[PDB]
Amino acid sequence: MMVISEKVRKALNDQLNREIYSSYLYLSMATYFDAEGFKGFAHWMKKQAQEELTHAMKFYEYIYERGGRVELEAIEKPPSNWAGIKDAFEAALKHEEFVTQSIYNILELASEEKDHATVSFLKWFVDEQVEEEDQVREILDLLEKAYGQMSVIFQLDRYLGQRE
Amino acid sequence: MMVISEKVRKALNDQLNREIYSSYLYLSMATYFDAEGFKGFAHWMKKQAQEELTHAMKFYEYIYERGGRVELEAIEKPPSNWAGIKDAFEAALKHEEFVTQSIYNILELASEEKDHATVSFLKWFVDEQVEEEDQVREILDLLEKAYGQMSVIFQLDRYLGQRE
Amino acid sequence: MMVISEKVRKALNDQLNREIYSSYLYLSMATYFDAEGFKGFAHWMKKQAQEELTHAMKFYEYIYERGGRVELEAIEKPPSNWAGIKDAFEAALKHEEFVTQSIYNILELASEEKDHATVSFLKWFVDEQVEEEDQVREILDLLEKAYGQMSVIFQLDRYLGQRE
Amino acid sequence: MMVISEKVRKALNDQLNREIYSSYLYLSMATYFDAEGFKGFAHWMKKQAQEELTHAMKFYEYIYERGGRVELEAIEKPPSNWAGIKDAFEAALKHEEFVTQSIYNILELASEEKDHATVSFLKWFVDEQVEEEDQVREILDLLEKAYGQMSVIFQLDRYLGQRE
Ligand SMILES: [Fe+3]
Ligand SMILES: [Fe+3]
Ligand SMILES: [Fe+3]
Ligand SMILES: [Fe+3]
Ligand SMILES: [Fe+3]
Ligand SMILES: [Fe+3]
Ligand SMILES: [Fe+3]
Ligand SMILES: [Fe+3]
Ligand SMILES: [Mg+2]
Repeated sequence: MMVISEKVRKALNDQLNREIYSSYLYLSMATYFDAEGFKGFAHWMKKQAQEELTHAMKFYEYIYERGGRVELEAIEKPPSNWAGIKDAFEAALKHEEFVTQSIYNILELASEEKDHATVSFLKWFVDEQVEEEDQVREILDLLEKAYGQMSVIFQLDRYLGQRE
Repeated sequence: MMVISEKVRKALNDQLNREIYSSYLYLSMATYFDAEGFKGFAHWMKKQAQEELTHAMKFYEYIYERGGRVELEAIEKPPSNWAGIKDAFEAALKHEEFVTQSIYNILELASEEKDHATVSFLKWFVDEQVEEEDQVREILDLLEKAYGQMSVIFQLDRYLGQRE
Repeated sequence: MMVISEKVRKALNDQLNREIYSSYLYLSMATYFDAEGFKGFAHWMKKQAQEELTHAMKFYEYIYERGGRVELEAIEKPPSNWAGIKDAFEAALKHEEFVTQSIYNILELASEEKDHATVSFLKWFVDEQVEEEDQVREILDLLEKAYGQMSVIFQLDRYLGQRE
Repeated sequence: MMVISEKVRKALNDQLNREIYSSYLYLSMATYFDAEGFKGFAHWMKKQAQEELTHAMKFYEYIYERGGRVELEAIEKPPSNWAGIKDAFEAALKHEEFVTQSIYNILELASEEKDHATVSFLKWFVDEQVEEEDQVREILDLLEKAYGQMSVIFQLDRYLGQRE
């Protein structure tokens, strides 16, 4: 029997679908980088793509642990194109910043319902969102010091290309 | 873009400098124990002065992860002298309980601001302060039993001198 | 029983507090570099901050080995910002030149007191200073030849970030 | 052909005979401790007797490396008894302070003769003396805190008997 409220379980099932769209958007950003020929920026986006699926599946399993069930919704067609590589990472950071407020809302909800289990579970994601945002800001700060200079963008592309 | 409010960024930069003073105070307690010939008690204070610096850096790294920047403030001269070994450790405990409260104030503040990243971050330090206080209470407890019997005080000195 | 003069003890104690300020100042230059996005330069300053505490602790242990004791004085608030990478290191070297002069003065003093134990002890620091200055001009030299591109000031940052 | 002065050679030769007396004196303090039943203190003095012969042999080899030769003079009968453990070590340190002054005098002499080879050679002994004195005050310090019980003066004897 479901020991999570339907309201809270909807909030988790939504953020779940939100993390899948997160992976999808990133995969799409890989299509952008691959098209412009930065195979290393593309490699990074694909790796973030599958990291988001591991986020999705943490919500998947917690929902069933508390006796819920997941309904996968439709996935919106994500953007296909950005200005510079700086613009895509700005869209990345904005999306990440939107994802962390999505999670704060689920947190604040469960806090009102005194569902301490969901309140606790959700803290891994509060910490990982600090890392995910910071990952992106560091990249943007280096982009803006490349200042177009492409010997440096090569050094970035080759580098991000080495993420495991 | 700083994603922490300046009010909480100031509280953490304060708590950083406060962790540095802890390090400084403890090394001063080591100057005392060394002047009094207890080189193993002094080893403990030099080891714990080191621990405090790692605490300071945990705030350092966190402030920059949230778009902040650290400004180091002046460090008040700590005391040079205590009554005896019991008095010095009692000063240490009363100082760690003050640190614990000081951390509580930043958590109660971040909570009011719905800044859940900082509330989660400070979990590590509340758990850590539990052990810091207990480390010191444990030691005080065996000095009372010692009641001067420098066969026990000696063997304690010789054993707290193998802290890693 | 103390076998250094009180003039020489004080000079060693002042030097210990100067080495500790140095540690603080270097950590302060890391708070600059981290704010400006050069995690490698920040890594180098942080590693330099640790080194200066091992210099402080070498004046520590020597004072006690001569029957003396260490008083820890207050740490002045250090500068928190500089005009550029070059400018921060120019401040770094101007400081290092000031410590080597400071050490010189307390060498010439122990000489006059025909305290040969302390003259011999300070040889190590006369040697370490020669390196610590030269290490910093090598960096100013590669920075006067870097004159602008992030392509060199990156490969430099990245490599200075490998200081063990 | 001899390249030290005869004033400096004699001073080194007198010092060699003083290091040898030291070896004898320390062996004599072991004959006290062994009579009084403290085989560990006796072990420490015996190991110290060997060490002083390695100091004697360092003035030996240096004299021949400068074209000189060593005359062995007569060894004065040393004291054979003391008022207590504390008192014997107080005599030990009073002696060590006398050798470090003796060495100082022949350093200040080689300086005046601008014999820099011998000034540099004596650095090692200025360093070793700082340790040999400090090692003995550490023992007087643990003996002023031992003030009576064989329970501490045993665990001390036993451990000093582990000197390699
Ligand atoms: Fe995610
Ligand atoms: Fe993410
Ligand atoms: Fe702490
Ligand atoms: Fe602490
Ligand atoms: Fe230094
Ligand atoms: Fe330095
Ligand atoms: Fe000797
Ligand atoms: Fe000796
Ligand atoms: Mg601890």
